[PDB]
Amino acid sequence: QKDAKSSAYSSRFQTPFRRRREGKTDYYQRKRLVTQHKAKYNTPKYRLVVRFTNKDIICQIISSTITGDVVLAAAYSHELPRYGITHGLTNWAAAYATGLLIARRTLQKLGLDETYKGVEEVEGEYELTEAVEDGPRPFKVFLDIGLQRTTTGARVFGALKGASDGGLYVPHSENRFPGWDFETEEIDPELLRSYIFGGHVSQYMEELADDDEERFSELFKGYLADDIDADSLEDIYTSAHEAIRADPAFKPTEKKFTKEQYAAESKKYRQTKLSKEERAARVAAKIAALAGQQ
Amino acid sequence: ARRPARCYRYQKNKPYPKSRYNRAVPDSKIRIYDLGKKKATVDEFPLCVHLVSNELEQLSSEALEAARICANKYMTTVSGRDAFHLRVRVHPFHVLRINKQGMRGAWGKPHGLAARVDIGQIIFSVRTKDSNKDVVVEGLRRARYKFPGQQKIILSKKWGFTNLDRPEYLKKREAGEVKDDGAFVKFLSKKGSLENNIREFPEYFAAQA
Amino acid sequence: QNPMRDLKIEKLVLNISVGESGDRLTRASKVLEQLSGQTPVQSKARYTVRTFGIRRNEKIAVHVTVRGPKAEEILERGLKVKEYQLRDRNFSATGNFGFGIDEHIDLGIKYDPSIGIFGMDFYVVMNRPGARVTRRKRCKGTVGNSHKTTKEDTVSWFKQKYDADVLDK
Amino acid sequence: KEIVKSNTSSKKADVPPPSADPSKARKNRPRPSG
Amino acid sequence: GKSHGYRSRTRYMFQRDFRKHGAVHLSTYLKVYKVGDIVDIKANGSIQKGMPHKFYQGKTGVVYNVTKSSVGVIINKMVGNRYLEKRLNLRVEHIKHSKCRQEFLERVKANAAKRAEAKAQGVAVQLKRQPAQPRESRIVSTEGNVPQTLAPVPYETFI
RNA sequence: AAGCUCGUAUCAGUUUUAUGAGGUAAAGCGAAUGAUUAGAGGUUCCGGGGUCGAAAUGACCUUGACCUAUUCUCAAACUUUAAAUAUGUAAGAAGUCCUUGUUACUUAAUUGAACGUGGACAUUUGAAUGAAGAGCUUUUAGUGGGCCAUUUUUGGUAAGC
RNA sequence: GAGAACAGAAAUCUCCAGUAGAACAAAAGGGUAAAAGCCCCCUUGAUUUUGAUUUUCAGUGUGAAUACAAACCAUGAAAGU
RNA sequence: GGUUGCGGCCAUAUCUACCAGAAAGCACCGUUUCCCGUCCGAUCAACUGUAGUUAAGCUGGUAAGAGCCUGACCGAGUAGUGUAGUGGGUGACCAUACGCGAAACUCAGGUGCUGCAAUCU
Ligand SMILES: NC[C@H]1O[C@H](O[C@H]2[C@H](O[C@@H]3O[C@H](CO)[C@@H](O)[C@H](N)[C@H]3O)[C@@H](O)[C@H](N)C[C@@H]2N)[C@H](N)[C@@H](O)[C@@H]1O
Ligand SMILES: [Mg+2]
Ligand SMILES: [Mg+2]
Ligand SMILES: [Mg+2]
Ligand SMILES: [Mg+2]
Ligand SMILES: [Mg+2]
Ligand SMILES: [Mg+2]
Ligand SMILES: [Mg+2]
Ligand SMILES: [Mg+2]
Ligand SMILES: [Mg+2]
Ligand SMILES: [Mg+2]
Ligand SMILES: [Mg+2]
Ligand SMILES: [Mg+2]
Ligand SMILES: [Mg+2]
Ligand SMILES: [Mg+2]
Ligand SMILES: [Mg+2]
Ligand SMILES: [Mg+2]
Ligand SMILES: [Mg+2]
Ligand SMILES: [Mg+2]
Ligand SMILES: [Mg+2]
Ligand SMILES: [Mg+2]
Ligand SMILES: [Mg+2]
Ligand SMILES: [Mg+2]
Ligand SMILES: [Mg+2]
Ligand SMILES: [Mg+2]
Ligand SMILES: [Mg+2]
Ligand SMILES: [Mg+2]
Ligand SMILES: [Mg+2]
Ligand SMILES: [Mg+2]
Ligand SMILES: [Mg+2]
Ligand SMILES: [Mg+2]
Ligand SMILES: [Mg+2]
Ligand SMILES: [Mg+2]
Ligand SMILES: [Mg+2]
Repeated sequence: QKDAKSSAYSSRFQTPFRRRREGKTDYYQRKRLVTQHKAKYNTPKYRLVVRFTNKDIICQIISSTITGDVVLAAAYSHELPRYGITHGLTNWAAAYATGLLIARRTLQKLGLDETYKGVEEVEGEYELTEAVEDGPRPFKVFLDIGLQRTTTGARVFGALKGASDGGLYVPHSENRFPGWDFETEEIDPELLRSYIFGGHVSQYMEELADDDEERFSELFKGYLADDIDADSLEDIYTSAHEAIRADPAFKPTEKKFTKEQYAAESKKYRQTKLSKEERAARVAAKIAALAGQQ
Repeated sequence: ARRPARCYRYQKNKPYPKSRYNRAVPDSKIRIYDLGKKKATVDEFPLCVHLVSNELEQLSSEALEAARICANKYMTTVSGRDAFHLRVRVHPFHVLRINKQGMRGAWGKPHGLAARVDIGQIIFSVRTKDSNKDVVVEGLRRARYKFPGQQKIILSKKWGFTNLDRPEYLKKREAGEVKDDGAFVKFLSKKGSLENNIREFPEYFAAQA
Repeated sequence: QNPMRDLKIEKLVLNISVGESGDRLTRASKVLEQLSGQTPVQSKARYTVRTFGIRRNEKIAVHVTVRGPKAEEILERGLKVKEYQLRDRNFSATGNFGFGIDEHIDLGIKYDPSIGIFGMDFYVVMNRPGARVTRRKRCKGTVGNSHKTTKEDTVSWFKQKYDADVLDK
Repeated sequence: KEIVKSNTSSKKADVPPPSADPSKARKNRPRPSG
Repeated sequence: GKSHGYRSRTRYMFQRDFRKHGAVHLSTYLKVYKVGDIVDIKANGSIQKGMPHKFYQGKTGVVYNVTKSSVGVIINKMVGNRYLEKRLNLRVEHIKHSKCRQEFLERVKANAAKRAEAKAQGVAVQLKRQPAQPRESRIVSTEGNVPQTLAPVPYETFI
């Protein structure tokens, strides 16, 4: 294509890591996350993996091994209809909810859930969950942004607040939470609390329903069909925090068919590739039409 | 100046070519390495004779030039300016030094060049038609007297300047596996993309015979 | 095989390359502000050339980037100035294209003799839906061969709408 | 108020680029006549 | 004047291998090191801190300490007519576990288990390797293989 | 020189096995860097001169430059590959396995990390060879112009340099 | 490479390619691509205490360097550095 | 078996061209009140999952494809080398003895493997 990469160029090309090629994995960040103090020997560094697809939220607790990464427990936003959120799966309150579920789900299966209650109050105030005296120390987990920007008020820190208010120790600071004012040099907990329950989404339903009925009909069409009122948003999340902290345990999907049935179908749409002998036919055949006139 | 060539005859030193470290070296006294009909087609000149070195030594760039001229002259005058292709197979990339107070700090400034030659390495090469063997031989034979040490003149089973002792070449010639390049040829590959291989060697395929 | 992929403008960047610092620069800067309705951005001289009278790091020029409908409206005003006639060069082999006018008053913009008269470079870049595949941080990728705005493609799109002419060739 | 564009290049020397020199111009070039 | 620096003459020694450059893969950070381990010191030129001096490149020794990013290693260096004990502080990118011990440990397991299956059956042990013994008497046949006799070859020029 | 502690104890200018390090020799240049001969094809609206056509932004003509695919020849301060000889470590009782004590370190955690009690396994006591013993201390002479041979090798035309 | 008034070889604006052919004060060599390079924000770990270790080595000094311990700081969302 | 999040080894995974992709996922995609960032809501931020599409990304297949990987009595026991001689040769240098033993070349084969969790007619 006039760029025409020479045989010599290709030969002296060194490939980046696979995950660097596909551009998923930052290995400058991953070296610093995973690396364990070596006088602490086999003690794992536990990451809080938060990721955002377009339609879903991924929250994973992850440790590392030479043979592979190993996840302790996982929580997705698509589980949230079980606890009462049927909408806004990619919004902030969803992250806070998903962060709380993974906070609760893990330390439950860790036997640390009863101790280290978490907050349960939710005024949106900055605190770590600090260790019990004469008792186990809180489960420590470190925030893994991935390739996400660090911006003040980014959804990923909604996951952070959810998990820290969930009782896990996930050290952090205020300034990337909504409500932090540079000039004021402080966090206003009001606005932060608002975002935990979706105050920013609800005020939009009201100003939109008032100013534009049609545009409002389009974005919130699911809310009109579900008879969900604008200011009822706080009760959907408040009550979801109940059921989540009530039943953190992960229930898997009901799994129509089986892994075997899926496989006998899900890709037999795979193109099976040719044998060497079939290839000698294709060569000798492709001869014919060009041998052909010439 | 030009101290005798007895002094630099033997390879006593690590190769010391013109480099970023060594500059201010003189020009080679041999420039032209191809003479005769140099654009003649590979088929023109089947017969290949070599001037081969039987020693391990350094040849001066001055003596390359002297013997180059020496061969070319007897070739053109006898058999004609177009009857042969003379290619010097050796290049003077090695720098001699002269000291030119005391032995104090005696490192040399560059005195001239020479070409490092090995046992059996080829120095001169000529291709002609078979009818001209005698003449080329006497050309090289006349040019041996310009070189130090012993060099042998070898009739080479091979086609021209290529490779592939003449029977083997002839099989590819009436094949279609031979495409004439400038002064040289390219050989049909069974490796590269089948598309441009058929356009590159239309005579082989196709029609294939 | 032609569903989404329509064609559109990525951005239109208006560029007045002034050639000096001071009054003239901030003046011609005002023109792009008062035109783009955005606030413009200044470029620094990459190096000193004495024949041009410019010193390195001195601010030569100002440009501005426009996107969306507002760009599509400023482009129209430019094409009027050229009378909807561009030339077959004029067009990047990568699909982009542009032109230039003199004396900016030739589209809107009354006069203000104290503000003055300046030409500008019009350059507009074409892309399709999916151009954030190459612009996004995560999973950056390269647009396929199909897609991939070409010069043949966007010359035809330039004749199809705007009802205008290619030239020469 | 005053925005300035960032320059990604690494070269800090105040020197012409490699392409600058009087060679490669033309005779013609524009040949303005009247 | 003469030049002997700390990195003097390491041009090729500390070069990184052809087409293996840049970032250090994570396995080297996940290895775990215990006092008394045997390690292979090969410096990594992309990591300048915790770097062995060129002498110890290729040398193998025991780790006497374990710290945050590094291990102390013990090497015996000969200076004069005796060896002197050296203690090295090296970052975990310059270090690897010796595979030589690893064969030995695996043979002690194998040796212990051989001695057990022998003592359970009350039979002879012989756990010490013998070197290759000369060979044993064979009868090679001629069926299918008739000795194909060979001759030296005339001189020929191929040029 | 004087001994001292002990004694098959451990030792070794050696091999064997296992496992590391190395960038010399050679090799390479239609593989990177740098040099080097020759023709061929293609591009130049993005060079010098065209002997037609006043037109010159026009076909056609030479010679540059670049591109592609080839060809002759190179490297102490080049290189993908890469020996030989040299070289590091290991071949157990100071080992291995079971059980379960200690701690202010460390872990979310009775987890780990160290150092232990008690129990098990000595035939070949975990390659070869040798070993005429091994280990250890004090104290002090003389010397600190060297030279030669083989091979490696630097300066020099070279030298009994 | 291909494009855009003045605009030229060389001003400034796109897009496309681009394994580093750049830059990292300086000699050269190594090293580095979501950086070790370019730009920006915040800083003073160029700080405190005394030990151990590597290179030259007599295993003296010196210069330089490496990893901790004990403080007090920086920075970041944090692991970390 | 597909697909996704986090990975291990880091081209058998890359490069070029052309095809193909059911279901889920992923994406592209719609929006600008709010936090947030811009010359520019392109990037970065936030909202909806609604109005659209597999066009691209992505995944697989195709190529006497470029590169990369592997194997061989392919070259070659060649080049280079440790050891020996009161071996040859004016010398250059070479042959023999006991050992070690390459690279290019040629041919042939291959074109990611896999770990944790989730999910899919
Ligand atoms: N290019 C020609 C090469 O020929 C020899 O190699 C021969 C080789 O020489 C040996 O080289 C070794 C080097 O130390 C040693 O074993 C002996 N000195 C020697 O007898 C002979 O034992 C072989 N029989 C033949 C081989 N051509 C030379 N050794 C090389 O230096 C020479 O450059
Ligand atoms: Mg190129
Ligand atoms: Mg090629
Ligand atoms: Mg980061
Ligand atoms: Mg902080
Ligand atoms: Mg010499
Ligand atoms: Mg002679
Ligand atoms: Mg800059
Ligand atoms: Mg020196
Ligand atoms: Mg190496
Ligand atoms: Mg290696
Ligand atoms: Mg440092
Ligand atoms: Mg060599
Ligand atoms: Mg090679
Ligand atoms: Mg070649
Ligand atoms: Mg030509
Ligand atoms: Mg011409
Ligand atoms: Mg190899
Ligand atoms: Mg190989
Ligand atoms: Mg003395
Ligand atoms: Mg004296
Ligand atoms: Mg004498
Ligand atoms: Mg230009
Ligand atoms: Mg690009
Ligand atoms: Mg950075
Ligand atoms: Mg320091
Ligand atoms: Mg807005
Ligand atoms: Mg948008
Ligand atoms: Mg966004
Ligand atoms: Mg498709
Ligand atoms: Mg292939
Ligand atoms: Mg000898
Ligand atoms: Mg032999
Ligand atoms: Mg592939």
